Amino acid sequence: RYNGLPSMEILGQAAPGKSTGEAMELMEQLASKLPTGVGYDWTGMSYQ
Amino acid sequence: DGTMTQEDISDYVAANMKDAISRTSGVGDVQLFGSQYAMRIWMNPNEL
Repeated sequence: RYNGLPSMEILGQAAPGKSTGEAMELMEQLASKLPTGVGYDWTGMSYQ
Repeated sequence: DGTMTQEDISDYVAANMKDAISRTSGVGDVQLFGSQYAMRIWMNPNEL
């Protein structure tokens, strides 16, 4: 659970050369295509 | 759209909004102007 709601933590990283910002920006776009009622959020290192 | 009553609205707020708002930055106490749904067993003394 994350912030009181059911969650599933997904770890990952940017490919060689590509930055963290680019990787996160794609994940946000991939997350927007998921089924109705499924949100996302950034935690730990990604929150900072 | 008149699909949710007063009680329906109060439940959704209590169940999906209040907790997150009560944990939001700078928020002290949060007062719900209504009540969350409970399983109501309305007993009949004649049938009992």
